[PDB]
Amino acid sequence: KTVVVTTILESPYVMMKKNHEMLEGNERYEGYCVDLAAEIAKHCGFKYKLTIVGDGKYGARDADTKIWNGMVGELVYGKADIAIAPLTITLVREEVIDFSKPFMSLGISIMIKKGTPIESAEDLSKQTEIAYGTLDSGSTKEFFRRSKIAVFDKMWTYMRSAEPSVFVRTTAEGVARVRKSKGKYAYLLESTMNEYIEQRKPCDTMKVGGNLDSKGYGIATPKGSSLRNAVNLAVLKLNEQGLLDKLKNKWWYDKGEC
Amino acid sequence: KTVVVTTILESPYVMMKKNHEMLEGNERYEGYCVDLAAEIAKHCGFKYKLTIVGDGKYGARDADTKIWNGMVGELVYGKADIAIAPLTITLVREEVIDFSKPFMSLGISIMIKKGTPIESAEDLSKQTEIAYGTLDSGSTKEFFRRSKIAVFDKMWTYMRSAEPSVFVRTTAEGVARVRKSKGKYAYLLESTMNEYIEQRKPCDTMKVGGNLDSKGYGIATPKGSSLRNAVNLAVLKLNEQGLLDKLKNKWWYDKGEC
Ligand SMILES: CC(C)(C)c1ccc(C2=CC=CN3CCS(=O)(=O)N=C23)cc1
Ligand SMILES: N[C@@H](CCC(=O)O)C(=O)O
Ligand SMILES: N[C@@H](CCC(=O)O)C(=O)O
Repeated sequence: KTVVVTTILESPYVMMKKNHEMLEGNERYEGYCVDLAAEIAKHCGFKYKLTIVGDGKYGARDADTKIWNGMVGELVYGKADIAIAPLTITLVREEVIDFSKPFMSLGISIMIKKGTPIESAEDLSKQTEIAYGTLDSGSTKEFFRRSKIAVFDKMWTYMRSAEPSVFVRTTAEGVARVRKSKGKYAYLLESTMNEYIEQRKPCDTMKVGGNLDSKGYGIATPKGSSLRNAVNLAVLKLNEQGLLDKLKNKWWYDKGEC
Repeated sequence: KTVVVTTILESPYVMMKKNHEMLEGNERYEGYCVDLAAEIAKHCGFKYKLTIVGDGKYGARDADTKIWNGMVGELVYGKADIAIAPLTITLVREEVIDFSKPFMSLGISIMIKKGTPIESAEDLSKQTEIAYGTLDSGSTKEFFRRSKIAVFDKMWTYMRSAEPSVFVRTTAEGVARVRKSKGKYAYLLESTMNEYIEQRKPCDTMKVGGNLDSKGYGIATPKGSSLRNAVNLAVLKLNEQGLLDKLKNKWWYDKGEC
């Protein structure tokens, strides 16, 4: 049986090939997670179909309806068999889906337009001239909503009521808002994506300060999946071979434009 | 029932208190993993007994007998219920025990005596004047034994036949060898331990170069354990609260002395 993979268009994890219009099926896509999916499938002995999550989201439980959206919802409601994506391992997600051991580390980080007078989360929290926000329906927004740490809770109180809205629907939208806001918007996003974007033309953004937390991305399966064990061992093998490190270098720094 | 915890004397994870002779049971010990054990036990609702692994080893399958030693052996053969220690998550261990998601990240790293003319693994591999080695019966030795990467395989070929032996029984022994060898021994160990020792008097050692790999420590349970799920969720909760970060700062840098 074909394993249905849910994933998300997020550079450099999954991207449309320039010539995608000329291609069919899995061959339309390229990136770190496209390469990882091929390796996991080879090691576990399955055939698969890459599908892009219909709503373009990572996944959160909707405030009103209590229904999971994004890739998490695709797994919870039986629409996909596995998620191979930069999907953060969290407690509330582990209650409803399984994760492999992590394939990549990350932490929440700050993106600024170059020259913005901000060095830290504390700096952001102590001012309002420079607006700041996060992606909707993902782990970064939930980090601020749940944090008991004074600085991060102060940031949440500001973000949740800021006008106009500081939240964005996609990473690309956060990046565009940093680039177009003349230093007046800073974006909170994962260090992996921040570091990729810092390498991309026109190299007008950068990561500042330390990471706010430390966590990982994992390959997720629905509870009860027969794939769980083999997928986990395959991630460990690919790490131990240095293949995950090779893929990070390939997609972050061999594509590097500054 | 009392949960029997296997752990290892490895600073700053588990250390004898200065006044341990005056104390009984769990109260004899202090450190990051002592604090972590108390938190995991509280969150999972169990009472526990800290025990120090009899052979002082992390764990490997003996070449001759194929019997697991160290903390891994304590779990495999039913002597302990859980390992709470800086125990690296590896494929061959995941086949025989379970691990939580990681509670800390690390990579293999190089420790030198200050002023040693070495900056990288490649530098070590291209010379023999400065001897270099690893801990026995752990994940670092196995990394070199199994590596297909040219520089690391060259290092393995040298280490496995070097005279006198470059391998040590405990981290303390590797550190002592670096300190007493006047620059003529470099020690390959995890970045966590390397960074701790760089802060300790007399501040005569340091970490050089990048990490050789990227991996994690996990809390381990024997296959079939009823503790597996609750332990994993407790690690995720402690991470999400910032408690793991607080404990790292407590044991590495709040008592650090350079
Ligand atoms: C949550 C923290 C503690 C920050 C963490 C620790 C380690 C990793 C990790 C990164 C890359 C590869 N691997 C291999 C599987 S692993 O050993 O389970 N962990 C990793 C990620 C996050
Ligand atoms: N990796 C995140 C999405 C990005 C973010 O929230 O910053 C998730 O799995 O929700
Ligand atoms: N953490 C390692 C021990 C230290 C090392 O091998 O450098 C293990 O679990 O085997």
